[PDB]
Amino acid sequence: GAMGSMERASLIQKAKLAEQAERYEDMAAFMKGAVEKGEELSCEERNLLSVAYKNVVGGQRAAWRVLSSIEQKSNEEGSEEKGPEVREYREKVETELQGVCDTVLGLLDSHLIKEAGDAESRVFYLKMKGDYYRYLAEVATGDDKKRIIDSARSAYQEAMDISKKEMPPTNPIRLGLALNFSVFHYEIANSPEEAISLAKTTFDEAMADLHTLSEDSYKDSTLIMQLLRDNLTLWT
Amino acid sequence: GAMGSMERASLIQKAKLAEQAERYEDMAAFMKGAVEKGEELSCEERNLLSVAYKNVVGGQRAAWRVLSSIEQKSNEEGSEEKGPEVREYREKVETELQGVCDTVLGLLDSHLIKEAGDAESRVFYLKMKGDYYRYLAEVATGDDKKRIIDSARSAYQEAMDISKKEMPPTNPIRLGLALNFSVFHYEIANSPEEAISLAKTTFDEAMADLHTLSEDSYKDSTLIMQLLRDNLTLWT
Amino acid sequence: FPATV
Amino acid sequence: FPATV
Ligand SMILES: *CC(=O)Nc1ccc(-c2nc3ccccn3c2Nc2c(C)cccc2C)c(F)c1
Ligand SMILES: *CC(=O)Nc1ccc(-c2nc3ccccn3c2Nc2c(C)cccc2C)c(F)c1
Ligand SMILES: [Ca+2]
Ligand SMILES: [Ca+2]
Ligand SMILES: [Ca+2]
Ligand SMILES: [Ca+2]
Ligand SMILES: [Ca+2]
Ligand SMILES: [Ca+2]
Ligand SMILES: [Ca+2]
Ligand SMILES: [Ca+2]
Ligand SMILES: [Cl-]
Ligand SMILES: [Cl-]
Repeated sequence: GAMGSMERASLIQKAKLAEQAERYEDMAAFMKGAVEKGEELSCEERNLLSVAYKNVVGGQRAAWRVLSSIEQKSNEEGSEEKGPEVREYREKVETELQGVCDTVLGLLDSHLIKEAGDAESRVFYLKMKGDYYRYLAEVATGDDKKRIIDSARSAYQEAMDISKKEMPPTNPIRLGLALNFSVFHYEIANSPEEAISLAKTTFDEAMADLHTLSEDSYKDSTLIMQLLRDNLTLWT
Repeated sequence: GAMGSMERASLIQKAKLAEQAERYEDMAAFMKGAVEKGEELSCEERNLLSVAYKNVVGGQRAAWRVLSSIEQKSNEEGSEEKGPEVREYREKVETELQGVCDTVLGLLDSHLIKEAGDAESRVFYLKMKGDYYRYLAEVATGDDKKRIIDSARSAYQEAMDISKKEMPPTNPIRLGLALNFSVFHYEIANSPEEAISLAKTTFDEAMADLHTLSEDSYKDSTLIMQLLRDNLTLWT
Repeated sequence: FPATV
Repeated sequence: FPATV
């Protein structure tokens, strides 16, 4: 595409610059270009890809929620009619969000997942697949909502199966996957008990493995464990 | 342009929604469309226009400064050669910033300023003209830098002349104009003594007129006076 | 909203 | 940086 003429290494360098400048749309465009070179991504490069799109879609999600709340209030009793503009603008933001999700899912399907054979890379990408279907599910209201939800569930479940077989219970990717799949259960699948059980079991199994870790690995694992605890506190 | 098919009132409504959602690029596009309808802007509408572009260009300026600092460090003794990428990306951001400034200046010239006859509207627009030439001056390094600086100075000076004749010394537009022109003197024109004198005289003349104001007007004027004081404290 | 990474 | 509005 537009980045076809730029060297892979230059795209990665500029993605790092864009991150420092908080230019996340640029960062995402650079990393899309890097993926489209066709080579596998290193750990650091996978992280850059995820950070860029997380920030872009995160801003879209926040805006969508603001607009959805205004729209909901406009449809209450006693609310004065203000015309189609709120719905139109919410739809505009929604369409842009769906476009970003489709772009990410397209990169994963063409061809990051199929060339990812190591457990750490495959789990990382399948977690992303689950996350971006989850974001599609957050805004879905039509006849494909069930299929969108099932796509998220399926991706998360494959990731979980691999992580449990191939990674230690303190591995940060495994922990972050479990954190997010637990949120999927609570917020998307209407399964709060499953969400709570998963967060608790994940936390406890990680706790029991901390003794094996260096100071630095301990810091990383305990940070994510605290996020599991925070959600458990919110939910109980 | 792209907003040519949307009603003026709908563009204004959506600009307000975009502000609430912190979608400032959208806000600016809506307000550009509203200006291009050809009718004069109300006070509230002028404020929406200014807020939208201030936020867009403000983010560009912050990013430019980050990138410029990295570039400066790359040209120090003992710095390892990293190729053209830092310069290229700084140039990309710079070009986008200049484009936004040119868009704003274009709206002012076609035809907001020429149809603005009331002192409050004319001063508001001329202050904007000064500000966006100032932003162009911040990144200018070539043979037109002097002319860019003089364009900012000329716009600010016309605004000051009108404000002193037609507005009270506590008027928020007059105060904000003086605040910004003082910063122009300090940061762009290499005239720190002029900057300090202007901030001090503005503050003191406002202080002496506060007795004439309502509680609400007092709050507004004193807020801006505090910004003048903050700059004086930074500079002395 | 709950925490995700 | 100094304050502007
Ligand atoms: C290649 C690799 O191992 N990548 C990786 C990426 C991100 C993290 C990570 N560390 C922390 C600390 C605190 C909060 C969040 N967080 C991370 N985010 C993250 C996690 C935990 C799992 C999956 C994906 C991401 C982006 C790593 F530890 C390791
Ligand atoms: C139509 C009109 O009078 N508009 C107007 C717009 C903005 C302000 C304003 N109030 C405050 C309070 C605190 C800080 C900044 N600030 C404002 N910004 C501003 C000023 C002071 C001058 C010119 C342009 C702007 C955006 C007004 F008081 C009135
Ligand atoms: Ca190459
Ligand atoms: Ca309407
Ligand atoms: Ca839709
Ligand atoms: Ca129960
Ligand atoms: Ca009309
Ligand atoms: Ca290089
Ligand atoms: Ca340039
Ligand atoms: Ca002196
Ligand atoms: Cl719209
Ligand atoms: Cl570039």
